[PDB]
Formats: sequence, structure tokens, C-alpha cells
Amino acid sequence: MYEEFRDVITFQSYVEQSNGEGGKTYKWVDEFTAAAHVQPISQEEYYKAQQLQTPIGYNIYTPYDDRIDKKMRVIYRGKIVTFIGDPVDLSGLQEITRIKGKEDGAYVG
Amino acid sequence: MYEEFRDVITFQSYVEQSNGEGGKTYKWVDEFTAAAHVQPISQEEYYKAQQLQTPIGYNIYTPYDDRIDKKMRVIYRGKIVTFIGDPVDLSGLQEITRIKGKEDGAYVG
Amino acid sequence: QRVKRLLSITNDKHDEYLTEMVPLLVEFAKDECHNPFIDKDGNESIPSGVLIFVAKAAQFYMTNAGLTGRSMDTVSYNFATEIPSTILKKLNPYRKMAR
Amino acid sequence: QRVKRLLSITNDKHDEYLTEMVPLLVEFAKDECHNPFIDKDGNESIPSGVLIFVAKAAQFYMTNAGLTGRSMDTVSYNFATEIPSTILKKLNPYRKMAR
Amino acid sequence: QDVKYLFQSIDAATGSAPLFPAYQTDGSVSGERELFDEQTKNGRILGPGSVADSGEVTYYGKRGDAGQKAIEDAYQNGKQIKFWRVDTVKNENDKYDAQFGFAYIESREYSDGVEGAVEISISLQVIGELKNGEIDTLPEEIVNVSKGGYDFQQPGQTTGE
Amino acid sequence: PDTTMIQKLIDEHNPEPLLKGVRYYMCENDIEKKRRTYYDAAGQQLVDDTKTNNRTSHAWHKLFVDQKTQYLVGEPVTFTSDNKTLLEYVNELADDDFDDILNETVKNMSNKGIEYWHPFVDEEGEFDYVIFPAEEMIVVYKDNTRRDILFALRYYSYKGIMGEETQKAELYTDTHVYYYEKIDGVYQMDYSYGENNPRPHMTKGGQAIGWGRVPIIPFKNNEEMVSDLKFYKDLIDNYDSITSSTMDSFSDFQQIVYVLKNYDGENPKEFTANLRYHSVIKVSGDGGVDTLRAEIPVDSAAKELERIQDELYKSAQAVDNSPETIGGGATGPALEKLYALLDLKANMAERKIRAGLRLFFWFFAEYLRNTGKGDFNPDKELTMTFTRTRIQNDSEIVQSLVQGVTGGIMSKETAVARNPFVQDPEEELARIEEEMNQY
Amino acid sequence: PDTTMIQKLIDEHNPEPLLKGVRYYMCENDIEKKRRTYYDAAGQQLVDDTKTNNRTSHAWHKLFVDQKTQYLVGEPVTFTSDNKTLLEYVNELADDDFDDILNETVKNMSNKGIEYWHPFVDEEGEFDYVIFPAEEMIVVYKDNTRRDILFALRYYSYKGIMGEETQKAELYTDTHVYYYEKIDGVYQMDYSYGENNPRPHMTKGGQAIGWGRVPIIPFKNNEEMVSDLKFYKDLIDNYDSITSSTMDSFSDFQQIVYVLKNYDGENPKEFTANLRYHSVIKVSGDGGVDTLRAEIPVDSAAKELERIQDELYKSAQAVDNSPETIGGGATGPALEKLYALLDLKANMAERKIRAGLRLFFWFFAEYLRNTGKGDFNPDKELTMTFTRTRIQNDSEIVQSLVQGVTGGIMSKETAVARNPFVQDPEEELARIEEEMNQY
Amino acid sequence: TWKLASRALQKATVENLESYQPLMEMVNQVTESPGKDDPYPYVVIGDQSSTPFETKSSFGENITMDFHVWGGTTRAEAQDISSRVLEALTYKPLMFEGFTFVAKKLVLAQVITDTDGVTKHGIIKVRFTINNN
Repeated sequence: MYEEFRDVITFQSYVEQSNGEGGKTYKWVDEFTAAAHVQPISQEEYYKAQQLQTPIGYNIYTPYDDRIDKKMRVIYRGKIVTFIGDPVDLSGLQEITRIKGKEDGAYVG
Repeated sequence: MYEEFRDVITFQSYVEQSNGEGGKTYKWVDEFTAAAHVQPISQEEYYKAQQLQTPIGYNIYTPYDDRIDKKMRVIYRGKIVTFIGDPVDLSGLQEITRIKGKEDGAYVG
Repeated sequence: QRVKRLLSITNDKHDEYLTEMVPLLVEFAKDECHNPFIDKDGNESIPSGVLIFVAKAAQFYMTNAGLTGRSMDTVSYNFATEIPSTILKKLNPYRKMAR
Repeated sequence: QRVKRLLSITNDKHDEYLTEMVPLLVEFAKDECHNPFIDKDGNESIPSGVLIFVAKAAQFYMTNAGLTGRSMDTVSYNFATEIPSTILKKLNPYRKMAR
Repeated sequence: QDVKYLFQSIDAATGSAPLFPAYQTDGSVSGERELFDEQTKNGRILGPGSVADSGEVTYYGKRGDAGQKAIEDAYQNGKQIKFWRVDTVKNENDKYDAQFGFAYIESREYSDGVEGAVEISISLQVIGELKNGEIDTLPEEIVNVSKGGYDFQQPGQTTGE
Repeated sequence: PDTTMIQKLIDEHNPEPLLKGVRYYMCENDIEKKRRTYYDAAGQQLVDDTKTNNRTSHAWHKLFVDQKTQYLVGEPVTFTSDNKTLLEYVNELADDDFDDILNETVKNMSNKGIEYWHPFVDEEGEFDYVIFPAEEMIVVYKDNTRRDILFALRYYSYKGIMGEETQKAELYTDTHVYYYEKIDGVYQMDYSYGENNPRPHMTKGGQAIGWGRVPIIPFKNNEEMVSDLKFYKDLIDNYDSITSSTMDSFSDFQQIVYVLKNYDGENPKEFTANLRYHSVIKVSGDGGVDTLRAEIPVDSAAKELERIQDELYKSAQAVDNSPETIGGGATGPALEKLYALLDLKANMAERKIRAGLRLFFWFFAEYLRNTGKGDFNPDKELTMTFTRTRIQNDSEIVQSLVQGVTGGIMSKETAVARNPFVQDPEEELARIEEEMNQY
Repeated sequence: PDTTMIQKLIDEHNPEPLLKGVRYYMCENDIEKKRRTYYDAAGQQLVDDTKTNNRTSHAWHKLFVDQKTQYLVGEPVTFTSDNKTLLEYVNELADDDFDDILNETVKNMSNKGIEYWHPFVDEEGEFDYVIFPAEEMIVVYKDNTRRDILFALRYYSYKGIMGEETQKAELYTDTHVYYYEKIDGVYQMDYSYGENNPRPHMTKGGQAIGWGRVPIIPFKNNEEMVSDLKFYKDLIDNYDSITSSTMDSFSDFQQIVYVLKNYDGENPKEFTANLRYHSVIKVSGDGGVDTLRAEIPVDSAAKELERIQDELYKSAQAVDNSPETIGGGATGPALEKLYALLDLKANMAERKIRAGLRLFFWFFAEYLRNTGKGDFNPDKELTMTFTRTRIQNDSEIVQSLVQGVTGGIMSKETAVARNPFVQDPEEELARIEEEMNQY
Repeated sequence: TWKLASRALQKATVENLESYQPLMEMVNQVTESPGKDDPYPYVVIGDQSSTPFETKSSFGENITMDFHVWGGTTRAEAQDISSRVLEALTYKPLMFEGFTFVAKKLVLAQVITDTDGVTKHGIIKVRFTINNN
């Protein structure tokens, strides 16, 4: 199947800057390449309610990847996206990271 | 499958909590020693109602999850999330605890 | 699973417990000459018939036991699938169906 | 799957563990003459009957184990399908159904 | 004794350029609320800031008035206008102190005239309020100068009669 | 001869071949064949303790031999020696011993073993022959002549005068057999025989006599070493072995092997005690233990057995011993006649006499030569022809004789004369006289 | 002759053919056939250690030969030689040795082996014949005449005078057999025989005599080399082999092969020890191990066996040895008669005499020629016809004789005369006198 | 003098927000903005019952921010900083020469309803006024 494999998706971290200040000119770093199977939670696509999935962050699951998860940007194929969550090893022979929960959930002020 | 894991490298993790007054107390809370796993409620992803869930904390299931759960910030994989719940070990040959309950309540004042 | 998991498994965890349990029935029953089912060393042996039942049951029982590893409060039932109708069907049970 | 995945698989990961486990039962039991099931070199061999059970069980067990790879908290159950009623049905188990 | 209060505002505080009457009879609308004078503070985030409660003026008109047309011409260009107000109380032409106050163009319903003379009422109301602002500058200038301006140079010449 | 040299000769030669015969005579060894073996983890064959061994001797062999000797001789009509001196002894004796001795000597050699037989002098000094098991000794030539073997010494150990096991060796000398004590290593003057006593194995009349050949010349006798006695024996022994095994199998078959696949039952310590007490067999677990039970194939085994036996049969002995088809053969004579069991023995017996019958005669002449009297072959002398005999003729002839006497036509007496029972016509005469007297 | 040349001849020729016979006589080699073989990974056939070998000699062969010799000769009525000198010896002897020698010489050659037989001079100098295994030597002509083979030398090694293995070779010479020590390479003057001693193998009366032909002329004798002794032997040996194998199979069949598919049980080190102690067989795992058990086909095997045996039977020996249908044949004569076992032997025995019977006679004349006396064929001289004989006639005739004597009609004496037992009518006369005297 | 510079301070305000690492992530927004649904704690931000009113006028010189929070995301962060600074500044009346300014007015209201039964949320409103109108 996968075999010793990269996804292959290269992962890089994107930060506007490393400092207290945020925004402003942005620098890029390649934290590391990592492979993950990411399908956005993006609604189950049962779409029973089909209201969700809203969340601002995107949930990505990357096996045994500390790095990929939040406080690091994730890149796929050099594409850049940022996601938030908390890594988890839901299952698999090897622990595979996952993102739990969402932010800015239902109900708004 | 998972087998005994390498994982534990200890991060204090940082949180600021309970600033009653301008003076604040800051504790570094990373309860986890063992890396831990979080099984997101993350909504069923049936999402029949699909209203839920955006838990303030993240419900987690870990072996020795009890320590892991709330009243300390948990970092997984360097990604940081806070969760609330009263841990119990649901099952497993080894006890696996999970975070029970999610703040806040669905109904808000 | 993980070695720790294996250890967590009761059966694995207690070799002795699992090991001991079978021979109580086994030792007296089989012939018993005894067909020794034992070394001179006295290393234990387990009957084929006993083994098949025991292994199947034990393997299931641990699975049923969980925890991990166990059925969810709301879950499909591990119990139904694993528990032999089939294995019980094995050995017939009636056996040589007829006498 | 991936080689890493294979490595991740406990059975694959520990050749020794898997390899060792069978012969404990096997070595004493079979004849045992021993029908050597071993080279002069002492390379281990595994019984057909043991092998069939072991391989089937082991293959399942890893699948059951996950993680990847494991049933979801809410998921269909790998357990039911893979676990032999059928394989147990294989070898009968009663066997030569009758005596 | 020469009593006259001219109407004049180009645009800048008090307009700083005289125009001849109609005469502002007298009045101060308010100035209670803050009221905003030119607030002087340092290290402050001036407040309430650009707002005015309002202004009040009463006017009298004489048979001969000039610059009415001019005003319209002025109007066409259009701009914010800040008039002078002059009180009585021993206001000499030279001597007289004047309060800039603030002015609003908008309200002039009509002019009514008695046979002897026509009287007009104009009231200056500032539109507000903004709680946040900021003129910023203009009223600050207005008040500063308003403390003591340059007074009614033209009227000194008058009172020939 | 130095002891060592003599001793050395003994060791190398292998005891087995005579020993097998010697053992064989007592009985064939059932034991090796009889016991079943099982394969250990080592897989080296180990005989099970349990199997017992049974072996039986064969009745048949003994009977044949005894009958053979008597029949073969047929009792010579007369024996004569060319030499007067020998003849004088001969006439009186007439054999009496001599014929027996000749038969015995040849017979014994022909007899099982020896393989190598060494005569020993009797205390009496009359020839005594005893047979001892093989060393077996190595043929060597004590004397200068390499070709001849004066004797090969053998030692055997018997327990025991002491009652404690001791090795025993006896040197044998041409003059006589020697007995030595192992512990001493020698008794009496080893070097001397001698001179006397011991007395010579054989003595000439009036003087010590030497064969001139020293025992013992090894008997091949044939490559098989099949003969003579062994001839019956070897076949017989095998026959016994097979038969014995068969019987054992029958017993074994009968006894019982229930074997139970299941079911316990108590651990065997308990099980045995209760089982004995109960003396009942019940099946635990699921009812009934077919268990094979022992075997379907057992019946097939019988088929194999028949096949095996059949194969055995063709080669097989179990002499028919059927009654003769031929009529006549009146019962009394029949019983002796039928084999009975002359026929088989007789041929060999004839073999005993000849070849070497001529040789014996020549030897006898040689004995005469020893006498130094002119030597004539005993056949030549009388002249006698052997065998005339005719013992066999007697059977047929007698019947004629009965008629002849009765008829009186002839001889009668000469018919008697053929033996002659007696030359004297007188017996006939008496009848005639009686007839004349009568009545 | 240079040693090397002589030695060279020895090596090339292959020992096997005589050797097989020589070995054969002692016994056929069961071993090669007997042991089962298994296939290794290499797949080269390796014989299993376990299988033991059994071989047996055949009783039957020995008996036949011995009987044959005596029967064939029938004992000649008389032997004569044309030459007076020879005759003088002949009359006295009468054979006595000579006939035996002739029989022996022919018989021995006919006998198993030789294949190549070289006479050796006895110490006595009387002809002694001993048979040694083949080198086998290569036929070569020592003498100029290529065609003739003076002799082919053979060497054999026997252990041992030293007791240490040594090679031995003996040169053989026409004059006599030679023995050489390998280590020396020669003993005595190799070049000289000689001259004496050694004494000549055969000596003429009063002078050394030479055959003029030097041993040994190889015996084909036939392409088969089937005969004479081998004639029985070859068939017999095969018979033994088959029989022996059959017996073994029976034993093997009986003993037991349970074989268990399952179940352990302990590792065999433990298993063996406990198993022996338990001396019980139980099935672990699922109850019962049919396991085949050994075989369904075993029964079928018997069928094969019968088929095999049946095939064997047609070609098969196991001579019927049935009692004669023919009546008469009184038991005593019957036993000797029936084969018994004259018939088979006799034909070959006749073969021994002839062809070459004439040749022998001619040779005998040749001997006379050696004498230098005028040579007449011995048949011519008397004249004698051979065989008259008639020994066989004697059987039938005697019965007539019994009647004849009894009747007295005839001869009687001449009937005796036919042998004649004796010419002298006197024996008849005595009866007559007795009759006259009677009574 | 302050003039535009005072406006500049707002730029400074922007800077601090960016300067806030956690500030990027939420960004602030969640719970505020959609994701209110997302699990408690959830805090939103926005005016209370605010609908645009008045036309052709500024909403007000002063800007007021209403905070409605559950899980109390940050009354504290704003409040603490403001309080400390404010406290020092206060204890002195706010006045300008020749001018008076007042902070008007104080309204306090709090209502909490918890469907979840989570502890009651508190709502704090803060109003800021800059410059006179």
C-alpha cells in the first residue's frame, strides 16, 4: 500500500513573523515534510442536517505527526493552509494524529 | 499495533488562568506525561442534529487519560488545546480514560 | 496490538491464570491414563479439543472483556459475532451427527 | 500497506514475538516425536493446523488491534466479519463430523 | 454710540472677514452641555471632541441690505461657515469682544418684514452629535481666536450719522 | 609354544559362527525378533521391556538324527581287516566298538558344530569325544608346517568351581587335550605334556600311539556350514522362529486394546486405583469411543498374514508326511518305512559314509600300514563290496524268502545264506527231517 | 618371468565373477536387497541403517551334490588299463583312488567356481586339490604359445600370520603351486622352483612327471558359467533371497507402526522418557488418530504379494517332491529312489562322465601313451562298454533274480554272473548240495 | 498636537493585537462570529442589541464595545490592562482647561441564561469616548 512513503505532501510552517507582533511581512519555514490523509471534516456529507461543517480551522489527521498539527502550518503539495485542533491518535497500528473539536462553533453573538 | 510508545517527552505547556485581579497567576499546565490521545467528540459526524459540537475543551480518550484530562492544559504533538471533563476509564484491557462532559453548556445565558 | 496492550489483555497478562485454568479440567478428564499431556519436566500441555474451545473462548472473552477493546455503551456487539454458534457448531457439537 | 505501516503492524513489527509464540504450543504438542518441524539449523517451522489458526487469528487480531487500522469509536465492526465463525467452522471444528 | 453687530463668516472660524448686517440681535443657544470650548489639555484624548449643542441667533434687517446676492454666490461655492456673534455690553467697534460661536447655514425659513423694516430670524444649529470625532482643528482655532479676535474694523468707520 | 602366541591366536577368531550353532541347538533366539521396538526422540531403536520372548526347540530334529544312524549302518554283514593283528581284533569285536566309533566320528563331525572339534583323551583312555563351543579359535599351525593347523586353542569361561566367575582356557595338544587354570595361567608343567600323565589321547596297542595329525582341523565344512546336523537345524530354527512369533501374535491379538480417545476420568493415579476397583469400562465425555477401535486394518492384517504365510508355505517346511499312496506297506513296517524317517536321513547318512567311504577304507588300510603288515584294501581283501548291503534287499527278498521257504523250492537255506543268517543247511534239514518223520 | 609381468596380469582381471560364486556358496548377499533405502535432499539413494539383513544358506543344494556323486558312478564293475604296468596298478587298486580321483577332478571342475582352478602339490605329493577364490586372474600365456594359458597368477590377502593385514600373492607354476610372501615379494629362489623341493605337483612312477599342460585353463565353462554346481546354486540363491525377504516383511509387518498425526504431547526429549515410562498410548488433541493408520493398501499389498509370489511360482522352484504315483517302489528303496534325489543329479552326473567320457578314455589311453606301451582304448581292450552298467539293470534284474534263484530255473548263478557278483556256480552248488543232502 | 497621532495610537492598537500570538489564531473571533455553536466555553463579541440608528449622523463620537461571553474568554484581558492603567490615571478628575468632560453614562446590566447549565455567563459593556464631539 503506502509503503515507506511520503504522502507525498510537503509540510511547511507559515508564520507572519516570529515575534510578539503579528501580521506584517511574512516569512516561510519548512518545518518538515509530512504525509497525512486529510479530508476536511467538511460536513460528513451524509448531510443529515448538512448544516455543518462550519469550523474555521480545518481538521487534518497526520499519522504520528507532532509537527503538522497547530502551532505549525500544514502544506500539501506546497499548498499552504493553516489549521487548528489538538492532535490525537484515534486509531491505526501506528498512532495517527487527528484534530478534535472546533472553534467559533454554532451560535453567534 | 501501537505497542509501547516512545512518545513521552515532557512539555510544561503554558496557560494563564484565573486572573481574579490585575495580579495574575500563571501556571504551566501540561498534565500529560504520556502523550495521550484525544478522541474528539468532534460531533458524531453523523451530524444528524449536527448542531453540536464545538466543545470549549476537547474530549479526549487516552490510556491514563484521567491524569490527562482537564484541570491542566494538554499539549499533543506540540499542538495546544485545553479540555474540560472528569476523567473516567471507559474500558480497555488497560484502563483508558476519557474526558467526560464538554463545556460550555449548550444553552447560554 | 501493542505489547503493553497485550499485557493489558488479561489472558496475556496472566499467563499463569490462563495456563492454569485449562488443565484443571484437562488433567483428570482426558483419558485419563493420563495421556500425559505433560513432559517429564511437567511442562503443561493442552488438549486439542480443550484447546480449540479454550482458545476460541479465551480469545473472544478478552475481546468481550474490553476495555479498549470492549463494546461501547452504544456499540455493535462484539459478543454476537465472535461467540460461536459456529465454533459450537464445530465439534457439531453433537458430533458425528448421530451416534 | 506501507512498509512503515507493516512495521507498525505489531505482528510484522515483532517477527520474533509472532515467531516465538506459536512454537510454545507447537513444539511439545504435535506428535511430538517431535516431528521435528525444525531444521538441524533449528529454523522454526509452524504446524499446518497451528499455522492456519494462528495466521488467521493473527491477521485478524492485528486488524482488530488497529490502530489505523482499528474500528472507529463509531464504526462497523471489523471484529465480526474477520473473526471466524467460518474458520472455526473450518476444521469443523468438531472435525470429521462424528467420531 | 454705535451699536451694530455685523454678520460675517467666510468659512474659517468666525470667517475672519466682516460682512454687513443683517444685525444679530443677540443670543446664546446653550453651551451648557459640555459645552465644548476649545479644550486645552495635554496627553488627553480631547473630549467630548467635534460636536456642538447648537447655536441661536436672532436677526434684524434694515431696508437696505447688501451682499445678500453675494451670500448666494458664496453659497454656490459652499462650505462650512462659522459666524461671529457680538454682544452689546459696552461693545465699542474697536473695543468690542466677540464670541465666534458656531454657525449653521441651513435654517432660514423666510424673511418677514414690517413696513418699517424687514426682520429675519436665522438660527445656527450644528449637526450632531458625533460622540467620536474630530473637527479636529477648526473649533479649536475658533475658540482660541474667539477669546480675542480682531474686532469689527469696518464698523469703526461707520456711526457717521 | 609361548603362552602369548597361543593366547593371541585365540582372541582374534570370532566365536560367533559356532556359537550361533551352539546356541541354535539349544534354541534359536526368539528374543531379538520377538520384541517390538519403538522409536525414541533420538529415534534409536529401543526394544520395549514389555514384550516377553518365547522360544521353542524343535522336536522333529532330534528324531531324525537318531533314526538316521541306525538305518544307515544297516549293520554290516561282516567286517574284516587286512592286517592279521587288526583282523584278530576285528573278528572278535567284531566291530564292536569300531563300527560305532567310525559312525560316531563321522557322525559327530557331521553333527552340528563343531565347528572345530578337538578330541580329548578320556580318563579311561578309551576314545571319548566331547564337543565344546567355539572359542572360536583361529586356525594356526603350531607345527612348522604352516599349511596344517596342529590345533587352535580355545578358552571358555564357566562358572564355577569357585562359584565366582573366572576365565577358563584350555590348551589342546595333539597328544591330548589340556586343561589350564586361568588364574595360575598354567597348571602342571605346561611345557611337558607330560610326559605321562596325562596319558596319550589314543594309545597304540602296547605302545603310545600318535595320529601323526593333531586335532583339530577346522571344518568348513561347506561354505554354508549348512551340514550336516545344521542342515536340518538351520531351516528348522527359522521355522521355529516364525511359528513362535505367530503364536505370540495370536495371544497378543486376543488380549485387548480398547484404547479410549476420551474421556476422563480422573488423573491416572486416581484413575488406576478406581479403575481397578471398578473393573468397569465407561466412556466419559461423549458416549462411545470407537477409537478405530484398534484398527480396521487388523482384518486386513490377517490377509497380509495369509499372504505372508503363503509365501512362507512355498519355501515352507512342514513336510507333507502324508501317508503313502502305495498300498501294501503293512502297517508295522509302514510306520518305520514311511519316512520314516529313513529317507531323508539315509541320503545324508550315505553322504556320511561316502564320499570318504573309500577314504575310510584307505585309511583303514593306512591303519594296517601303521601295523606295517602289507596293506590290502579291505574291499580287496575279502573281497567285500560295500554296501552290498543289502539291508534293503532284505526287505524285498524276505518276502520272496517266505515263499521260498514255504515252497521249499528254494533255497530255502541259501536264501538265508544271502545274509547269510547261517550257512548251515541244517535248519532246513531239521524241517526236512521233521517232514520225513512226520507223521 | 619378471614379477611385474606376472603381477600385471593379475590386476586387470576382475575378481567378481568367481567371487560372486564364492560368496554365493557361503551365502547370497541379502543385505543389498534387504535394506530399504530413502531419498535424501540430494536424492542419492542411501541405505537406512535401521534395516538389518538376514541371509540363509540353502540346505537343498548340499544334499543333492553328495548323493549325485555316489549314484553316478554306480561303481564300475571293473576297471582295466591297456598298459600292463598301469593295469598292474589298476587291478590291485582297483581304482581305488583312481576312479575317485577321476570323479573328483571332473566333479570339482564341475563344482561351483572354480572359476579358475589351480591344482597344488600336496606335501605328501599325492594329488591334493584345493579351491581358492578368484583373483580373478587374467588368462595369459606364460609359455611361448599364446593360445595356451600356462596359468594366470592370483593373489589373495588373508589376515593373518602376523595378525596384521598383509597382502598375499601366490605364484602358481605348472610344476607346482608357489606361495610368495608379499613383504619379501618372493621367498626362496623365485627363479628356481626348485629344482626340488618344492616337489613336483605330480610325479611319475620313479621319475618326476609333468602334465605337459600347466594349470590352469580357465573354465568358461559355459557363457552362463551356470554349471555345474552353480547350476543349482544360482537359482537357489535367488530363491533364498526372495524367501528371506518375504520372511522379513512378515516380521516387519507385524511389529507395529501406529504413527500419530496428533497430538502432542511433550517435546520428544520429554516425550520419549515419559512415553517409555507410561508405556501407554493416548491420543492428544482430538481423540483418535486413524492416521491411515499405516495403510488401507496393506491388504492390497498382500494381493500384490500373492501376485508377485504367483509370478514367482511359475518360474518357481520348490520342487514338487510329490510322492510317486506309481505303486510298488517299496518304501525303503522308494526313499532313495524317489528323487531321490538321484534323477536331477544323475543327468548332470552323466554330463560329468560324458561328454568327455570318451575323452577321458582317450586320455587314459594317452596316459598309456605316456607309458609308451601300445595304446588301446580301454573300451577296446577288454573290450568293455560303458556304461553297461547296468546298476539300473540291477534293480529290475534283481527282482527277477530273486525269482530266478528261488525257482532255480535260472540262472541262478549266471544271473549273479551278470554282475557278476561271482562267477562261481559254487554258491548255487552249495544250495544244491544242501538240497541233495536234505533231508 | 495629538491630532492624527491620536489616530496613530489606534494603529498602535492594531499593532498590539497582531502582537498577540493568540490573537492570530482565534483569530480573536471564536467563539464570537460563527462557531458560537462550538462547544463551551464559547465567547462571542459584539454590541448588545445594537441596530443601526439615526441617519446622516455619526453613530457617536465615543465608541462602545459590548462584550457577551461564555466561558469568559476575555473580560479579563482587556479589563485587567485597562483597569491597572485606568486606576493610576483615575483618582484625578478628567478635565481640560476651560472645558469639562464627563464620562456618560454608566449602565450596568447582566443577565445569564444557560441552556447547558454551564455557570452563568457574565456580560460586561465597555464604552470609550475619544475627543469631544
